[PDB]
Amino acid sequence: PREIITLQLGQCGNQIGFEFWKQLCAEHGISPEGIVEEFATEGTDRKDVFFYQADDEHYIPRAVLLDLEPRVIHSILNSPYANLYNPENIYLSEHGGGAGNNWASGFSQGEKIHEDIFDIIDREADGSDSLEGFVLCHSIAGGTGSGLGSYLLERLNDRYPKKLVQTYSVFPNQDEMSHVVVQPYNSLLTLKRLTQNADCVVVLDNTALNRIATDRLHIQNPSFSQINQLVSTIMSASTTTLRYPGYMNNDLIGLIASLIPTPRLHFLMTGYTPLTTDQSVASVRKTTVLDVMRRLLQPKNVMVSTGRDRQTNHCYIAILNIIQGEVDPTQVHKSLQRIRERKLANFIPWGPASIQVALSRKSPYLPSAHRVSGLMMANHTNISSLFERTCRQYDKLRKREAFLEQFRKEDIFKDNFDELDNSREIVQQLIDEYHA
Amino acid sequence: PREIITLQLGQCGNQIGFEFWKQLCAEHGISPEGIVEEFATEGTDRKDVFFYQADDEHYIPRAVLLDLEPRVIHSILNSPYANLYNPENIYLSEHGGGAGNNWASGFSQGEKIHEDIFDIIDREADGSDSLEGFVLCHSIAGGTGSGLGSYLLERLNDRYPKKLVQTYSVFPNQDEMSHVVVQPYNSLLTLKRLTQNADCVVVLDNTALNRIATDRLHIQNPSFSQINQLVSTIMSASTTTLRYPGYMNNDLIGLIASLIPTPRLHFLMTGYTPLTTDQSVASVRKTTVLDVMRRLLQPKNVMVSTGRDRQTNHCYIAILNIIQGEVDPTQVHKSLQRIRERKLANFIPWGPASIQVALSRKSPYLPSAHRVSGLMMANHTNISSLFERTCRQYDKLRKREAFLEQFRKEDIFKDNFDELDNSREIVQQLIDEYHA
Amino acid sequence: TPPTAVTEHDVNVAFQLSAHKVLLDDDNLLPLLNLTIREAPTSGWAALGLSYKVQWPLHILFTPAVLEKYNV
Amino acid sequence: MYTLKKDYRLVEYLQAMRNFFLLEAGDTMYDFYTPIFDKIREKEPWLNLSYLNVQIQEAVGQRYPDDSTRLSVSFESVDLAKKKLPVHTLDGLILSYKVPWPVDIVISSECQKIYNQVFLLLLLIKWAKYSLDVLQFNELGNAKGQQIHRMFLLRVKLMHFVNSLHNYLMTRILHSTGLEFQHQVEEAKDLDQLIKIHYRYLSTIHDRCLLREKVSSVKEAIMKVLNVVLMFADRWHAGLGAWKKESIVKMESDFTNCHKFLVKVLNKAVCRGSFPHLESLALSLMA
Repeated sequence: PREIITLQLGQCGNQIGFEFWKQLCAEHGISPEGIVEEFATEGTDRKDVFFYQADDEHYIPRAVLLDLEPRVIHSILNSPYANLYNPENIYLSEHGGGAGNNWASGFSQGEKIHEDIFDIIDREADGSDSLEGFVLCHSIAGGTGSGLGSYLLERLNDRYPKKLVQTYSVFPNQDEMSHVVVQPYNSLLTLKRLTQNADCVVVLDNTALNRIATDRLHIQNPSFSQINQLVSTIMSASTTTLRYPGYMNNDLIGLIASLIPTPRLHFLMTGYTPLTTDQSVASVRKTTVLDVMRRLLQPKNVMVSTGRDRQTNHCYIAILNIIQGEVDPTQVHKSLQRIRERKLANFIPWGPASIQVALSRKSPYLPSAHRVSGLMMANHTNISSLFERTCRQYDKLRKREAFLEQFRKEDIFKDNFDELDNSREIVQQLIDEYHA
Repeated sequence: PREIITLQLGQCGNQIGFEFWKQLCAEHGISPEGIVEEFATEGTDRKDVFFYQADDEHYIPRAVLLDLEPRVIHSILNSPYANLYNPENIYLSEHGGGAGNNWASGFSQGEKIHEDIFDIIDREADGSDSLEGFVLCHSIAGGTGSGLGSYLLERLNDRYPKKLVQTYSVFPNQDEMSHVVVQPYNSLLTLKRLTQNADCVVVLDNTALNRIATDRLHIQNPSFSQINQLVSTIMSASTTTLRYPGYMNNDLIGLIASLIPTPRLHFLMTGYTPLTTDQSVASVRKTTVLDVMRRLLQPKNVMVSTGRDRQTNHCYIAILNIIQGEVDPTQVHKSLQRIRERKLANFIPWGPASIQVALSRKSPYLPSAHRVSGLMMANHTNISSLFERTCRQYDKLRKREAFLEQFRKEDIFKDNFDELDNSREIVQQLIDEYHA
Repeated sequence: TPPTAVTEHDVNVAFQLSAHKVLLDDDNLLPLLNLTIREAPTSGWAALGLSYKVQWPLHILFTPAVLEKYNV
Repeated sequence: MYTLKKDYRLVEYLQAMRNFFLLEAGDTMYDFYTPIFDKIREKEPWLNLSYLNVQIQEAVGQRYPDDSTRLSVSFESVDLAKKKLPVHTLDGLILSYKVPWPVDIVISSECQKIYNQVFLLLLLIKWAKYSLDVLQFNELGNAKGQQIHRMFLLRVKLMHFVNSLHNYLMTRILHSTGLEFQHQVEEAKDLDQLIKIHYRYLSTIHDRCLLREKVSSVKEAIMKVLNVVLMFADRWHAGLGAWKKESIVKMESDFTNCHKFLVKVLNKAVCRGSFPHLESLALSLMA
């Protein structure tokens, strides 16, 4: 019916998808090894849209996880949520990889394991006779998720041409350049494949993570154990129309169709306010829906590093405001009434704009059926500031003679560096041209 | 009427048939030395189909047990189930055999005890004037069950030509080759007799036993005391239409006739899910028949070592799905409704396929009249992978000069090794040719 | 096609198998209705309907007039 | 019903005659049939009233279920009436179950006369399915050639149709009636209502088995398949020669041509309502 195959790949893409499947059992009322609660069918009306359909009421995840590093998968099998995963769909015990840290490693390893990489991931494709598409849950940081992920964006474009492609990709961190220095090279090589060899992306910045991780979360030493908490909730938040029973844009080709203006303009800004557990003691007094979307357009919950004074000459075109759970829908048109009076979104002068609001009932659970949740999927034309940030860090590195002799020994014979530079400037010029 | 004589033979064939008769008394409500329960006639409507018919309400087993090793029979008489066996039908006290470990030992011992081996086993033949047939409950492992069992497949083919032959033969283990090394020789010599001198077999792999013996059974040191538990239940499961009162395919020539496509293609895949005792506490809530056959075609309960990626070019032709006991037959056509939608069985493109389901009431017993049981008798054309495994281990051993001088001193004067090789490849070529 | 009288039964058993592969949470909620469709105007769409008949005394809340008002 | 349960054995008389000639029992009616069918295979007369009346004596005493063996000694269903015709058109065997008083007020002679004719067709695909069973065990009756595998291409097209026409069709008409007859036994209170639920029971047994005391297309689809089985078994009681295997694939191409011809007739008989022929078409599409 609407079966999606997630493509978890890389050192960071496997960990953000590990707790994504772990989030799904707590809201479906199911255990990874059994069914102890009856809340799975009376409370939740649809479960076989991301999981594989049941053979013994055991909803297998439709997931594949490949990585060169064996460290990310050795921290999985000792956890009690790995018995839900199957040891025959992806790998058996003692799976390995390369050495290995290179973008050209996984780019060259795709055609030497070409027979095996297109054998076991295609067995899940013909399980349903109407496949939705493929989401590449991969990474941009490092050479593991960026090297091999650029290969599958090409060969799955023609072997599966009538399928939706759209990824939840995480952006790397640009604070210092000591541990990694190959960051401007492997990022722009995948970013070219994300626009012409891929339809849509969902950007997730790393410098904007610790802006939120010290905002309300109150940590002193930033660890990697907090990167899975902001990411796994908004992943399950994006499929609330798709997993839980909704009516309009209840498919993944429903939501993405109403937000993309044009190809190579698909970078969607994400926002999510409620992350604090001591808000729970004051939501008993009928906290309404009239105050939760006034702060979405206000740049506080954003996960995109952008300029603060560059929003006057940029214009919103498509903005999504997803409320979940208890909505009190007699005032949801009242919340959309107050949008035109502030004009917090700059509107495009050539065409109409749209503020789309939708709702779906959440899990039968006490932290879910009590507190209001707001998921934002914006589309603003100030996203070229990240593309100006990455390009200015790209041409400055090529004048310092950095990784021009250390990178072209394997499988690179011609200069494909300006092939990425002009196509990035094509994106940056057509964005500002789009508001005439 | 429908009397079958079981031919228990060999070191492993005698132990798997010892608890097969021990399983039958617990379900007939009878004791091996007396009749203490009245549940034998009101609950069970037919008992004289594997047992000999009664003279004092003592249902004698129609069994013969010959082996060269006296160790398997000395662990029988101290058990309290041996008084049901007779000390005049097969042997009296202190029966012996050879030394002895050779395929040529029992092959040469068949014509020196030719007068006695065709004297006392024929006394049970004329007890009923309409004999069903002969099942050779023998072994392939070792030289004891494989050496003498190949002789009776020839001389009973013409002396009893109008009788059904079909065996529940166990396959040997191919993990290491240190204790036994004669395993590729004695197996292929009997496997030729199982196709042209025998109509049907029921394969039982040894490397697939410990796949199940550590799956749900949770053992650390694999012993031989677990090999009789998976085998004795599916033996009595295969005769539930024959022992208990059924209507269609209630004979052994009923079941085998509806599954064999052609001679030399008779290797049937077996499956049996319920083997766990803590499932009993949750079968009180009307566990249905709609979920028990979704996992039979799913390769989890199989007892055949086969390839996982070789099922796309292979096609099922005949599949049997036997439910037992409480069936709730108002939804058994509902279970067969869901078969065509998944197409978990690949169908032959030249002719029709068949998913046959049947039911029979189980024993009047509390672990039997409460928990659903599913017996599978499949027939899939991926069974040549075992024949490719045995043949590749056969021609590799003949190039190492192994057992060519140590095997042809007794009763072997010509090279009959390629007589087994071409006939095995005839089976492997006609299987792939069978789907045009 | 232009509609014919056998297309009523064919679209019916198609809605059967469609709601059945979905795995509704109630198997008997599925055959509680059938579907009905005009004679042959131009096309089958915008000429089809639904019959969900109703049991004991709930039918006094649902007269056979107003199920056409829901079906239209 | 207090007196019709403890004084008399009214429903036990009913379930015994359902075991007699609706074949809910075990191998009682099987072990009747295969001596008769082995007698057919050697061209010896099974009509022969007298020895046929004793092969059905040995049937009703088989399996010892204590609802029919005591009816074999007294109030026997053994008495069989035969009609012999030199024209050999509408030949008919008529078996009758002896039914006692006051059960005979419920069970009329015309009641068992139509429970007779459903056995005439139930034994007949029991004659047709088990012909394809033992002949498969007979295993290539000869034991340019090489036409045996192309013979096997269209043999199991018809071997499997007859095996599934008596497996899945029967197990849906035996369970659905046996579960709805047990409903009417759970209600059962008085004599005038027990007669009506038994008369509506046979008319269900009618509509279950095929339908139509008059002419329809489903009997023609039955009797065509019957001539396929008759030409099948007559072919295999001989050796296979050089051109004899060419006549098998010539007949079997025609036999699947009329089998597919009568499938496309069966779709029209299914979209004209809701029927147990809907289940027979769902069997035949899965075939």
